[PDB]
Amino acid sequence: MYYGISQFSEAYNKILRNSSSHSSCQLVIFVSCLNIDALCATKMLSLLFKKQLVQSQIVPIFGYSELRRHYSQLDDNINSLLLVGFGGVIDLEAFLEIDPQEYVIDTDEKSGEQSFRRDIYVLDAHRPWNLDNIFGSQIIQCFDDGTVDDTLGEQKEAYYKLLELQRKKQIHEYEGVLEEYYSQGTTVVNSISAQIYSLLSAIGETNLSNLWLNILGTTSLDIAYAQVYNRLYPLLQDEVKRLTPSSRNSVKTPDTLTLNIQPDYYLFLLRHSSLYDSFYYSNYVNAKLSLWNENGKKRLHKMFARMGIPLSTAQETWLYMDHSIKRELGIIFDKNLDRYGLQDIIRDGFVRTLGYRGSISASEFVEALTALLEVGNSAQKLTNLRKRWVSNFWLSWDALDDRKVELLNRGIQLAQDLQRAIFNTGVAILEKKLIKHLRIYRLCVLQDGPDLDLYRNPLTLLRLGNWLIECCAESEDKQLLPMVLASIDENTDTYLVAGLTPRYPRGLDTIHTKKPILNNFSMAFQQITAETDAKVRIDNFESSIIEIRREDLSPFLEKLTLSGLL
Amino acid sequence: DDNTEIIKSFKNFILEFRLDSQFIYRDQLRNNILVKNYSLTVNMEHLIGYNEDIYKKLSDEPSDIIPLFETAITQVAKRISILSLPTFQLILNSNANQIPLRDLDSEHVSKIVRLSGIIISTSVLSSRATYLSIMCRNCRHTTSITINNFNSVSLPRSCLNCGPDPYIIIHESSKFIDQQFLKLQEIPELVPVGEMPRNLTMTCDRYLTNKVIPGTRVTIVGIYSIYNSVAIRTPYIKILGIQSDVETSSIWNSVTMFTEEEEEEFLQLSRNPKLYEILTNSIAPSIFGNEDIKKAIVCLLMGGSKKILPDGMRLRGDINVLLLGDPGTAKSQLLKFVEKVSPIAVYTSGKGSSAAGLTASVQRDPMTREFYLEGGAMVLADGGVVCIDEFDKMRDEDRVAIHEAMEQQTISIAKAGITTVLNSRTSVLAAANPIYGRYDDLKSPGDNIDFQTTILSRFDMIFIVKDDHNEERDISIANHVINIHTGQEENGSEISIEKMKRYITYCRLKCAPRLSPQAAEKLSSNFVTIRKQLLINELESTERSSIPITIRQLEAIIRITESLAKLELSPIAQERHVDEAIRLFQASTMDAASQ
Amino acid sequence: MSLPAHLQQTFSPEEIQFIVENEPIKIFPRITTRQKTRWQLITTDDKALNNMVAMRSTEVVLWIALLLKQQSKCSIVAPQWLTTKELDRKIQYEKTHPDRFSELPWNWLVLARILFNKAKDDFHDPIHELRGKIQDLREIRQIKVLKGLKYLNESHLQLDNLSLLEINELRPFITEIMDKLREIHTASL
Amino acid sequence: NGDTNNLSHQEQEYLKEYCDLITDLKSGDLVDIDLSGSLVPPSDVFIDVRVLKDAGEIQTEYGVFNLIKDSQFFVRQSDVERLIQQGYLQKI
Amino acid sequence: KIYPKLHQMDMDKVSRVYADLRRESISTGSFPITVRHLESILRIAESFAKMRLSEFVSSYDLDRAIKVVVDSFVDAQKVSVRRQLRRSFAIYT
Amino acid sequence: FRKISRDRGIIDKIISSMAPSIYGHRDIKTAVACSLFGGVPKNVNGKHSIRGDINVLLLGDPGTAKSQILKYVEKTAHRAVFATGQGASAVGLTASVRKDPITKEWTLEGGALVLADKGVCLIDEFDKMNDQDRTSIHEAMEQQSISISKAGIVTTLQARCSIIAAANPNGGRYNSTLPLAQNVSLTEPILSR
Ligand SMILES: Nc1ncnc2c1ncn2[C@@H]1O[C@H](COP(=O)(O)OP(=O)(O)OP(=O)(O)O)[C@@H](O)[C@H]1O
Ligand SMILES: Nc1ncnc2c1ncn2[C@@H]1O[C@H](COP(=O)(O)OP(=O)(O)O)[C@@H](O)[C@H]1O
Ligand SMILES: [Mg+2]
Ligand SMILES: [Mg+2]
Ligand SMILES: [Zn+2]
Repeated sequence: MYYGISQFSEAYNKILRNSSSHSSCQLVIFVSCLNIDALCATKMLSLLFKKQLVQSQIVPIFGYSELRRHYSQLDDNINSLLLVGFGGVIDLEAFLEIDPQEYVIDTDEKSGEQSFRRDIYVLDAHRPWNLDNIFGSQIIQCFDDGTVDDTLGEQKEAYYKLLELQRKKQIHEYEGVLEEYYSQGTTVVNSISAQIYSLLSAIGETNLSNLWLNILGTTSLDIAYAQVYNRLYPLLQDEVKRLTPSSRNSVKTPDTLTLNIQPDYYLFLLRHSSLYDSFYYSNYVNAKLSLWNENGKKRLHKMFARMGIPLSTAQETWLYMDHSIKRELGIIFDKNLDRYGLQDIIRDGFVRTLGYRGSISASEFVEALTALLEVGNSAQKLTNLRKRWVSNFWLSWDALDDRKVELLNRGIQLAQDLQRAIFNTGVAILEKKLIKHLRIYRLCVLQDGPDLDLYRNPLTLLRLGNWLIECCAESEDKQLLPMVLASIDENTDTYLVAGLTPRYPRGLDTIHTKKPILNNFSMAFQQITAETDAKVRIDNFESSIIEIRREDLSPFLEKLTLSGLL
Repeated sequence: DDNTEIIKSFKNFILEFRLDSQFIYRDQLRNNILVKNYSLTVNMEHLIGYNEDIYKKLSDEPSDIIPLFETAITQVAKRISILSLPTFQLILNSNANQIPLRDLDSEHVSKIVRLSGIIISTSVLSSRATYLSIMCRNCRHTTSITINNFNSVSLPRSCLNCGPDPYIIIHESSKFIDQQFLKLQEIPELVPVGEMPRNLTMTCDRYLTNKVIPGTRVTIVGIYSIYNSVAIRTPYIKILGIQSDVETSSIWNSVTMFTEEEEEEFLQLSRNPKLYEILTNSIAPSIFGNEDIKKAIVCLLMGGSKKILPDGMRLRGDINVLLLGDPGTAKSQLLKFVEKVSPIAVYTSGKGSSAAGLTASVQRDPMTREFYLEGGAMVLADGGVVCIDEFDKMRDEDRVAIHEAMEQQTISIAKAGITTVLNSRTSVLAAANPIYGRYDDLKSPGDNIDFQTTILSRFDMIFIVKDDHNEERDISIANHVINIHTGQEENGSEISIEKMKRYITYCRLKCAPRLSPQAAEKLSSNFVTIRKQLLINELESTERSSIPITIRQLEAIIRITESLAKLELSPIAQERHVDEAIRLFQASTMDAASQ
Repeated sequence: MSLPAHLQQTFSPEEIQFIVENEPIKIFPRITTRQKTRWQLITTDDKALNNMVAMRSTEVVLWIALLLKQQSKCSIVAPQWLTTKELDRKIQYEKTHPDRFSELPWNWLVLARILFNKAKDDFHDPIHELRGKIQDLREIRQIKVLKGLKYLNESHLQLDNLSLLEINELRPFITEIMDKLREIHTASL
Repeated sequence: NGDTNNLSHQEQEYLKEYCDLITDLKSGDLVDIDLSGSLVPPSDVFIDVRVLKDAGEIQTEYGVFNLIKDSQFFVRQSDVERLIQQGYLQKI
Repeated sequence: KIYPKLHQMDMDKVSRVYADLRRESISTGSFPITVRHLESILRIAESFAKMRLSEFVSSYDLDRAIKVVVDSFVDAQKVSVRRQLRRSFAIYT
Repeated sequence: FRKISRDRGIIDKIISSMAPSIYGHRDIKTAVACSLFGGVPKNVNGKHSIRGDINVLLLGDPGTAKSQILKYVEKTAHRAVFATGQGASAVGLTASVRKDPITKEWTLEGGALVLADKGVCLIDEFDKMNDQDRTSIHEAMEQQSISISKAGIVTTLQARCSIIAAANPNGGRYNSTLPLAQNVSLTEPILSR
């Protein structure tokens, strides 16, 4: 079943009613190991359950194989299971071999409903919903954000009729509409943290820390699904305005906590690096100036000279920069940026300050968390790598506590290192012209890079993919074409392919830009794997990322080009 | 007027600054006053966080506001330590970008700057005045003056008839402080193309004196100012803080500069069962093979233990290593690494050196016309290692000028009245080529070595590195070098240079093992056998051995044993170390002599 | 042996906190337990807990009060000595009497640390001001202790109005130094 | 609760029978108290803990704990105090 | 402005030419061969890459550098063995 | 300079343009071009230093256009210094130590290799040099640095210079029947550089 926006309180009350007894623990939470939104949502839920004294267990999980293993290994004393960041698309009842009869506790003929020992709650933002979980199952309870009621009526009707069943014509047309619904690609439509914050507001537990976590979760989608962030921004603005004290005339104190809405910028770690490095290592700036070649550096130096900022001053760190220029930055940027085409750098963001400490923005906090996740620190090696990433999850989780600031600083340093490495790898890719421009998609395979050990993590591979997507692909007035990025690792002799959705020119509101673009690589990849003896691993939660053997990539890509479903 | 408000503002920073639940500066002040260290180190990132306006003033006019932050510190210290004390020093820490030494120019005058360099000289401490008591010549009127050492002061010109300049200082009632002068040279890599390195004069006060020694890289925070000595002024830097990677204070006095938390790490590392392997692998990670030379370098860095007998005789505790071999063997690279890992080291070329360049030289002061002594390479490297490259190009006299400093560890001078015996306790690591460039096996060993027996006997271990063309080894070296060219373990198999250097310092200042009787009996039997082996070899060939085996080699074996024991913080040296020492001696010196 | 070497002859700070957390404190219940199950304790009195009424002052043990506050079911009423004005008065008393300690409670430091950590929204004065005042008082008392340590002797010594945490800090130094002095004196005879 | 090559055989016998004595003491009238328990006073009732080394589903007296490496619990200190002592769990 | 970098190279080719050079240079009086010349090959390859203002060293550049070094080595041999040496090294030139 | 360089045979039109007034000697011109463009220096992890410049030696017969090639390289290089066999000294190359006439204190002067930092030092009549003067450039030719310990000065300089040297074989004419080692008086360490 599915719980409407207003049923979150009912679901929370059910969880408290069932899995709350000081004798033993009866709650378990599974989290996507490499999703920041799920991390923040689970932190919010952990605080909420700590307040009410509910004993729980949190298990980081990478891939579906680990999910199946851990669910099989669960004890029978667990009354409620929480899945955050996955499970919506797959068939949980079929995948986990859940037989409703075995899990039934008591059945009432008069009520027409059955009671089950276990309950499974799905907190997923991906789409489309698997109609089996939403409408067929009862053990599975899915936290909806209105989609089922807004735009799933016809699918609901078709599925219910199909279960209910000259008739061949009706049956055919109903399976046809169901297949049409299943044919579309995958996309993210909302943020889980927003859902948990709505629950908290429903039960009245919203405070400043919860709002900070909600803002982090929501802003983690800004880079990819900007169209979700743009839709959720007004609610965050209203919440910040409502929670903030009216009077700010009071002076700073060692305990004062501030949460403002100041002008932010599309610059990489502006407040923890030089003004030069923020422009140099920015996706948008590199896209609009082509910094990977010497002409780009010359153009950036020209821009700085025109703005009236000495090169020595710009390269100085943020804290010690000359304060006249720091104060005038808003005026200097606004007249100068439009000329170089970097005008959209101007933006409004969230900045949080703890008394007498440096102020940090939401975007930089998310960047630090992601960097800690990525580089924080036959089948045996794969298991070891996944264990290391599960370990990094806890570093990133600790970095969310104000008592742990050294971890956040360590994350910022690692983020700067990682961005430098990604810049170098992208420069090497573009200089050699390794991108092949086929008619269905673009391809780029790395075979001998200098820093190829970095891209075994899906997060770092997606970072490089976003960098490439923005530069010389978003711009150049070329047709929108999806891109495939693959990388090799000699230690295991396999590829980590990763399809990437194209993105419209940033900050260009238009009717066509309003429409979202889906990711069809999951369907094509699964079809090809089923048809060919691929040996592909499709266990990753993001269905667009798989693993291939060294000698199968050429047949796989040939069949991909010949498929035409991309 | 404004001065009182500025003082009030800096006093509220020291009394109201908390980052969590601890008052960092109030507690730092109380703890410093309790041990008699009248100063406060403030981080400028914390001041930019309390009130950015206070930082704007301290950076806009540094020599006017710094004197007003010292008096605020003094007032707070009196409030905190005295229940109803000289002016307190302010030491600054900053993370601003470092300006290259040669980029300092008119645009940085009277501003706070951060820079790095190498200290080449330090002066004898002078005495500056901080509170004068004065009197008048004629009417005998008493007054006092108060001086801060921040220049943009002199005795009053007119009394308070009395002629010009009527005041004479009363010394028995005045108070003074300490002042030192330092010369800072820019780092060799920073220097521009085809330019000699440039110097800069620096001065430090009170608790920033006697913090550095010549030849140590430092980072400096100070004020770039000018003093008149026509319409030009000679620039200099007024130090406000010194940061160095070398614990010079620990090295000159006792063991210091190691935190208990830092000390715990060193003990844990020493407890590692295979520390020897880790240290051997940590030296020159980018040079393939040559394991024996790397073990020898570990022993040389560790050093032996020195003894002063009751009768007064002193026994050398340092190890000297010679590397003779063919070109392309990576001897120079090993020397350049050892210069970089050791806490104190000097890299010198035998060709571009001289007898006075090494040891010490007599120099005349152009003003006082008085001769004084300036230390050379072996004095500048005292307590460390000297890397004499191109040891074969050195002239006979300049090489002869090294015997006493290598063996007795002293530099006797008798020149221009100056008569003394300096101290030079250094380890020599030398690299050389044979006479013909390549060690030619056809000719006798006495033909490939021009070094005399006296100089050679002073080396604990002699390595005759020969380059043999073996296809397997050649392929291995080619693969390693190509990997180096196209291309971080740090997983218990190698430790960075900084950690290794700190561990060397800790071991040197913490341990000095001693031989147990079993080791003594073993080493004594081995010496008798080796001497017999040289005699059997000599009887066979009319020629007298070119590589000698004297008592110095027995002492060298003892030193190697003691260094191996010291490597693991073991107070006693057992046979497990004697066997390794004998193996190394056989691999280097008996190997050289056998040929 | 059975007892570690750092717990011999003295208490640890956690032991002092444990001792302090048994003293009564005043709370404002946010629930009405009084009837118009039931607590059953054996180490303290349970009548007060069984008789609670919303927004009615009552006294319970400090650890029970902290446990209730963790649930947002009671608001601790801070002691009267922990207001700004009272701390100013105590600071003045310390300043004017160089030879004596003020009459602060024997648990002022520990209770201050506990309440600042746990109940930050139950004070009627800004927390930063109270932290500053407590810091000042601590510094003055530290000066007085340093001055008074110069009178250790082989006979008794008196430190009146010195709190529990300060005595715990100073117990080893004072006791061992005075023991050595007594040993020397006794050897003399 | 109650390497060895370093000890001499006499010390080995001493240690063995002293552990026997400690267990005998623990078995007496002080059973309700865990004589070889923790000497730090109990401060918090519920603590967050992390699994430090992987192990099966250990079945302690207080309940069943699925000790998956890198997984956190919100439990009562009293229950998991032994596991923390052995090293299977960490307080964080 | 140009600093070419070695990324994609046939390691086996360079290793095999270096070993061949060493073995053939074992002869008395021949031009010395050490690791310095193995590094000289890469230096010359980087120089050739620089001549084209290219940011990455190509396979053709490495082949040309190997040819340069191998020829310079062969020319210095005596007349008697020059023909044999040239025949033996014809693979790389 | 970036159209000329995408063309396909620049690497060989550059070799052709080296001293075009000399008829042949393709190998000499190729070596000169390689030395002029030079390799890339690299510091591995900040611990290992690898030279990045190419040194060339011309060992030929009397009238074979060697000095002319050296003069052309002097013309074309950004920073070049020309030295002849016995007109150069051990301290003339590298660095020397003098007593400043004004301050009357020891100081350091830069020699040929310092003037040739990031440049080329062209030594003619290389085989007629004094042995003492010839052995002086050993450290500079590999480590790219000059170390001086004289008169109380202990400093290390930077000499990032390539050396192109012309020499004349023993007897004035190369004897192709003998090995190279017998036809020159240089030794293994200098030759290997
Ligand atoms: N494993 C190695 N073995 C030998 N040489 C190496 C190795 N790795 C690098 N090299 C190269 O060695 C060169 C340095 O020369 P090296 O120190 O070997 O000379 P040397 O034999 O000590 O001196 P000389 O040739 O004057 O006798 C550098 O070019 C470095 O690239
Ligand atoms: N291959 C050649 N092409 C053009 N001129 C040459 C050639 N070989 C020799 N010469 C002539 O020889 C003269 C230079 O001789 P030079 O190189 O100074 O002798 P050495 O080789 O002893 O230094 C020039 O005038 C030049 O024209
Ligand atoms: Mg050398
Ligand atoms: Mg000539
Ligand atoms: Zn007078």
